[PDB]
Amino acid sequence: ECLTVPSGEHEQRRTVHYEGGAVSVHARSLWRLETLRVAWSGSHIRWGQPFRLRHVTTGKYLSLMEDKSLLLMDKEKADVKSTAFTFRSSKEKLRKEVDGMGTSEIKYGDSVCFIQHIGTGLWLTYQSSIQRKAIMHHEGHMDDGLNLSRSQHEESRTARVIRSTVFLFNRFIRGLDALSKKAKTVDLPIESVSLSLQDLIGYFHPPDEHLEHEDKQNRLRALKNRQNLFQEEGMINLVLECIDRLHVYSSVAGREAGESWKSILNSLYELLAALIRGNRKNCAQFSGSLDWLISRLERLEASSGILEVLHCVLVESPEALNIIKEGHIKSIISLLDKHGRNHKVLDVLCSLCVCHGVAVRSN
Amino acid sequence: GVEIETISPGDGRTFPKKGQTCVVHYTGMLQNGKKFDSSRDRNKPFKFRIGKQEVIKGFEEGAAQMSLGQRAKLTCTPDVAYGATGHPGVIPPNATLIFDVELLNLE
Amino acid sequence: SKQRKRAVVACFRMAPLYNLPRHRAVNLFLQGYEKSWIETEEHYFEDKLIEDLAKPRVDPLHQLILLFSRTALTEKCKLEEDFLYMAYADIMAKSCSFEEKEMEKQKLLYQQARLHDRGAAEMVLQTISASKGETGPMVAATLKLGIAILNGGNSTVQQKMLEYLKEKKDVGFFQSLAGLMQSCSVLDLNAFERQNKAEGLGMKVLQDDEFTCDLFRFLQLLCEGHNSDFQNYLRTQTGNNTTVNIIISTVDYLLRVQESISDFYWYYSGKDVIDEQGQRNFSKAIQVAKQVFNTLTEYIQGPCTGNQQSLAHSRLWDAVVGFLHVFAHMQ
Amino acid sequence: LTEEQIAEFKEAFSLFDKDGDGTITTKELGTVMRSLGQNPTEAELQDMINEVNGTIDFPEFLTMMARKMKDTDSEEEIREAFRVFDKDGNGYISAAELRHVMTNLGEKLTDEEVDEMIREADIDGQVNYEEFVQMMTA
Amino acid sequence: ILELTEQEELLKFHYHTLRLYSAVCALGNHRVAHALCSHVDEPQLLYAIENKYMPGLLRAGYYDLLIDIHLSSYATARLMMNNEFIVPMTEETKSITLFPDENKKHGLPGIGLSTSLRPRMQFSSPSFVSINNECYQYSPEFPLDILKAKTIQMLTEAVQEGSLHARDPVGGTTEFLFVPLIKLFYTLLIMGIFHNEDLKHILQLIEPSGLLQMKLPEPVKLQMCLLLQYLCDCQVRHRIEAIVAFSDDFVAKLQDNQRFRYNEVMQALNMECPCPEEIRDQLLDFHEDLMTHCGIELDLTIRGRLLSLVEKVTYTLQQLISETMVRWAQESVIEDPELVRAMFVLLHRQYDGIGGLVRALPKTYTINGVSVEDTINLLASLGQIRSLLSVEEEKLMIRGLGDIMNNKVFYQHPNLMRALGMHETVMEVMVNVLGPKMVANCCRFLCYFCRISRQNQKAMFDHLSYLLENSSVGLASPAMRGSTPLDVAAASVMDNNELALALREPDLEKVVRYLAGCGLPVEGERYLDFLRFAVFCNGESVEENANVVVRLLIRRPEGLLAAMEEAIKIGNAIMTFYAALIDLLGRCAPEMHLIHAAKGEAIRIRSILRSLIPLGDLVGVISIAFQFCPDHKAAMVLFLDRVYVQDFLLHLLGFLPDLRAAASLTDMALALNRYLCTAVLPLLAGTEHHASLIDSLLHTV
Repeated sequence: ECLTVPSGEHEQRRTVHYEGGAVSVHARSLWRLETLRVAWSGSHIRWGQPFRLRHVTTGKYLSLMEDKSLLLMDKEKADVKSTAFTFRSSKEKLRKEVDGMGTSEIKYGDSVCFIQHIGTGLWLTYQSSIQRKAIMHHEGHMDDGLNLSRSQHEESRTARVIRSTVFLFNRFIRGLDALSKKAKTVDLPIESVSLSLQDLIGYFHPPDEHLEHEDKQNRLRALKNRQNLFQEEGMINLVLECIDRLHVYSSVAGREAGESWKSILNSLYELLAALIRGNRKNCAQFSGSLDWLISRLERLEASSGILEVLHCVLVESPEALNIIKEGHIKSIISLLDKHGRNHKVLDVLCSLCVCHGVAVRSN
Repeated sequence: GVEIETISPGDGRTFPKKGQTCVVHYTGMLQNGKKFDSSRDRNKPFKFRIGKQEVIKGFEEGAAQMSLGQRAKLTCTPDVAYGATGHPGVIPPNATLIFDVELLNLE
Repeated sequence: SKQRKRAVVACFRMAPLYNLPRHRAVNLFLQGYEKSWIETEEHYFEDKLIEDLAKPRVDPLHQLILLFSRTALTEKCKLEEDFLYMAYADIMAKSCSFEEKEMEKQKLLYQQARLHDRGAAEMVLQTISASKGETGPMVAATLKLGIAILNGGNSTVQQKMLEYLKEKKDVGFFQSLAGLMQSCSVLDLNAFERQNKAEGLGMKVLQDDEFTCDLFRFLQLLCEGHNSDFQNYLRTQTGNNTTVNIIISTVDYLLRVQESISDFYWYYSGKDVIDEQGQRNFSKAIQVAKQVFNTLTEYIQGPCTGNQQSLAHSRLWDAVVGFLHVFAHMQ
Repeated sequence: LTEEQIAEFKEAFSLFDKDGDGTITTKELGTVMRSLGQNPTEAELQDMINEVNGTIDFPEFLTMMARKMKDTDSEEEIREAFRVFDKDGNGYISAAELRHVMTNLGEKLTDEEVDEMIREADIDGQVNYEEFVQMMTA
Repeated sequence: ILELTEQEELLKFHYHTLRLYSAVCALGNHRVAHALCSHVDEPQLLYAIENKYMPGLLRAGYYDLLIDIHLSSYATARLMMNNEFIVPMTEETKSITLFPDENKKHGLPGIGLSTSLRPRMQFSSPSFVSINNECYQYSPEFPLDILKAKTIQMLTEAVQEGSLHARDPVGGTTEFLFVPLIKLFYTLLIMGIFHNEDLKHILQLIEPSGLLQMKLPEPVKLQMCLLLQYLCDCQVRHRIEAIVAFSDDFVAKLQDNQRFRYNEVMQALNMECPCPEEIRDQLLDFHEDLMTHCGIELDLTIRGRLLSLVEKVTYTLQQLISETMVRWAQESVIEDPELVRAMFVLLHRQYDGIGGLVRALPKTYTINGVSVEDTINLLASLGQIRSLLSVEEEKLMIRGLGDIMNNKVFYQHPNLMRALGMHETVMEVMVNVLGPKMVANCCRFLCYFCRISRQNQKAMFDHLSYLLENSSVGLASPAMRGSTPLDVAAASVMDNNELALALREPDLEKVVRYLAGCGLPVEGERYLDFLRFAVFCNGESVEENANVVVRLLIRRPEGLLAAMEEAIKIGNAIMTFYAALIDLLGRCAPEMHLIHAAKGEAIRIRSILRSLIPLGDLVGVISIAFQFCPDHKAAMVLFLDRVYVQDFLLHLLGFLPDLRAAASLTDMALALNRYLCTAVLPLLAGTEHHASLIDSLLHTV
């Protein structure tokens, strides 16, 4: 069983639950142990010295607000006695000033770490469908013995990339929401978006062909780990909505700095191709929104990106093919009759015709 | 409906009868200059029993006229053909046929 | 009983010898000839096969072993069946007076250098980690290949496996071994009684015991010869992220086998005439408990005192007390 | 049920079946049994009809006529399997030879079942097999 | 097309239109393959065979069109049946010789004896004429013999000029020369074309004992490895047809010998010694008899026949495979791992020939010469249901199953159905439907299938752990009796006591978790009806299911006895649910091992059965007897007689309305015969009930 924070778009992401099972491997079960000191912050974590926790995927801290509840709040709000915790091996209430990395106190695999708040002395314990909420309490149950498992390195890497990307794209979506209703001004990042976006296309880059089989499989495993975490944090939906709100005018914002709109749509469709191309899970979760792609398919300027995403979805999940129907296929044949002779349109029709091994005869 | 040119005549008087099976070699193509079927192609002479109402209507109307060796051209009206439905895959909706039928034998 | 009455009735009822129109007898001959005649000795061929393959460019047997390693290194979340693998692992396991006795020792050492030059250590040590917790026939053939190489307590193979596990630093392998021991068997409580009642009316218990006598034999042979580095590596597992202490896990399996032995004993404590089924089942559990005691000798044996301490704080002692309460009354 | 018997049952059914779905009508039971040569009382016929919507079909017709055949098979085979032994033709088997003819193959169990025979078989000693029928066939 | 070797974008677009034409007609769409015989239009393909100047992409494209229009459907249909080996027992089958006439030589596997079943093909004609149901027919036709001679010619020319190592050949590289050509030659060899004067020519083109010993690229020798595995399969077919040819002459002499023995021991003059002769005479079935005869042959005059024929079934193509796959591994270090995996399968297979025969004997099966047409008809319907595994469709499935239902061979040969594995096929199609009338006919076929023999019900019992995972389909429906997957898991237990014992408590935990999901309906009684089949099975309730089911229900059975007494005036699902629950709780704790012995556990369980439904059940007994009314009272009889002297019995005396309705009816006409078996067990107000019984014996005058 583990700690968590609830999923996407429920709050604005402030409560605390538990859950066990398969939410441990996900992204939103991640907490970063900051300290008070700047200097020698990377000392060994000792029994009874203060610590904070930080939600690594949204960017908020575990600040016990004793007026109300056990919330999640920002850098500008959270202060020391509200959130400085301690770790013991017993549930009792009986150091601070060192330099060096100090005394190697707490293990990961062999540690029964009871979380004890400092200011109010409350204890992180659980209440009584498994969304078992944890509560701060003066006494506690017997089974508040939280054990510790560190993350890996690259999961911490993808985790911080998640909140960086979200904190940039909500700015970009709010910029489009401001500049789209009324005529402007309001600052809207473009070169930050273009640099970050070519970076994320580099980050989900497929492995090479010219590589040893062992390192290629390791690279492909790390790739699937990255795709799976951006699925379970909801990047596909976010990028999808940004592609909606960009695909209105055809080149309102500053038209010297709104001249990168073309390659930003090129990069967003290429990145949407990149968050799908391996996983059957992700294009299966994606398969609800397929008429969206096929409706934007005939927009004559981005049809390369829509078609590559559509092909990379239709190959690698037979669950997508049962949603697709006659109007969509007729639209793709009309795409063939608008835009000359592609061979990509016929690869789409070939993969739409047959699944993995199961053909589909009415289609 | 059917409008027949004589491409090569037969004798003109030995034209078929009900209860007979005619042995033809049809090589039928579209109005637009494109070929769709040919019984010259797989080298099987197509046979059909008149009166049992097997084939499309204009083909049976034209096989009533031709004689024992007459080659003709059965340009069929599109409502006498597959029709507003068309044949699903070969003949488009509301298409015209230009056959080429060389009647050979009777049974 | 009850249905045996109807069975004895049906024995007289089945009066036609061979009326059997013409071909039901042909069919039953066909099944009997399948069963009791085709299954013979063919198996001179294994060493002939491998001496036919280990001939020089990379050798054919290295092509084969490298094929199975590249299959095991991919990502599937569930291993295949691989009748190819299930055949060639059985072939490579079938293919392994004093001066004559060191000659036998030296040819066994050659027949294992025949494999573990070509990376047959690493394909075993991979195909165990790849099958996550699954106890299929795949893992059975991999363990029989891992035993058929270490069979004399070879030390090039043990050092080869330890250098492999310290390079490609697998938490998957020790995670996979603890996950294998998590099921493996019990003896029983009641499936034997149900098996006995079914046999009594209509006319297993250790379904896969021999998998456990492969697994703990494999864990014996990695430490036999007093590899204090490997005996310590099964405990502390230094470089990897999350260590799996395999020795308290094998203590837990010994405890589970103990309690199932004791609660087979309490079943037989009053009836006092042990049947043939009770003997054939009971010795079959005795071998597994004997085997896991032999492994716990081979972890401790060269006095690696950290392993004695880490085992002395385990639940060994409840299992030893329960074996004494079995022993006294059973003897 | 044999080759010939199941062939005959399917031939009689499919000859009395017309529409091609595997269901004859309800009143065809006495007709198909008298085409097969069986004319029982009407109560057994009504039980067999109500054991089968109102469409008498293939499956349990096969099963019921299997039962009707295996009754006569029970009689004839419990006759002939004891006609194998007891060479003077009376049904009186001695108890020692009952021990001999009971420990057959197939079952081959221990002194439990033949003790079950000898504890209650009627022994005077010659044993008639009607006591064995009424004992062993429940 | 020949000009198009330099216009590369038009080349690649037409290569992908060929890929779409070959990918649309994927796995048996004949309604589409006739329209492609309009477009790509047969002798066009015969011209794209021949051109030594077409681009290699267009050459592989037109060979994949020639396969996937006219040949692929029947090639896959015969590759499905190549592992079944079923064979008649006619005199043509008995003339199979195993060995070419007293040599030491192999058959050279172009032998046309091949007396197995091997489903015949139909090529329909693609003429664009009459509505005649030929568009949905078997497949389009093609000139077979023309292309047979053409592929022979192209192979002879390509080998006799590619062994010269030109810098020419047809697709630039040698891959486009051989890969499509050996591919079409392979799918032409499978279909039983190439009669004996073409097989010998072909093998002389491969064996000489050539094509096999050249220097070849990877996919050429991958196709050749598949071809050569087919040659080993024809070796196996010859071997097994030969061994059935031997069995037909061994078994007649064995029958004659044992009935000769039956005569010589029938007239036992002296004596024991003849009592074990009657013992071996009268074993369990013919299976133990044949195992006994082969065992006594294993440790007369007939023993020389087996001891000689087994040495004739020692078995030089085997040696050339086992040499050349090694040579290809040695010389030419192999990428493309499918080739290595296909290589060592053959290297293993040519050594483990006894093992291949071990694998292939429990599929061969014999049929008398009458049933041959019906086995072809059943097996063509089964090829349809095999082919429909990888996809409007439901009508083909229904008509296939419904025609399988009506064959003589489906009952005369119940072992052939397990040998075909078609229960696993129909199960897998049913499962592939699930995440309609399709499933309601598939479950009906499976429940039909479990009742054709008792040992067949074992073969369906090895799937019950999965078959309960889908159980929640059976709900409020008319096609819920005899159509749910739950009903298949129920009808795979019904009669057997062995299969009653062999199931486990997690399966019963699946059923009781799905019954404790029903804390409200109609869905509860079907899980209860399965538990009723779990615990009881012959009249005597088996207790190692009864105890576990009672434990899992006494967690939460889920007042209540007056709540069945509530809802008479509301609907029938609640009443039937409480009757099924009281039946299920009524089918445990018998009285042999309760009165003849203080069993402990039996007493305890019986007390737990006391503790609920606490003998105030008599209102729910009596209030039925005047007014539903047939069966709920019968469920209460099976609770009260089993769980719970004649003073309590004389409290309960009535059935005067049923005795009075002899001339009224019409469900009362089926309750009257319902209680003529029910109140017979409570034999073990007296004048009034005696008068009512004598009046019923006036209704039974």
